[PDB]
Amino acid sequence: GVTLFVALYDYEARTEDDLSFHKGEKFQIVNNTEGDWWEARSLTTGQTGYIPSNYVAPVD
Repeated sequence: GVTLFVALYDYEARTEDDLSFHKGEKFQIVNNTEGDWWEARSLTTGQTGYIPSNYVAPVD
C-alpha cells in the first residue's frame, strides 16, 4: 500500500536518532509496526531515522 508519507507540520529534532523536517517533506516508511515513532527515510536527504507519526499523513 501507500508507504510514502508527507509531513503536516515542521519538527526540529532533539535527539540524534530523530529526523528534522519541514511541512511537505516526504518520507519512505521503513518500519511503522513498533511504536508511535516510525522509522523513516527522508526523500530529500536520504537519511533514515525516527519521526513522530502524528506529524505525517499518507501522500495518497
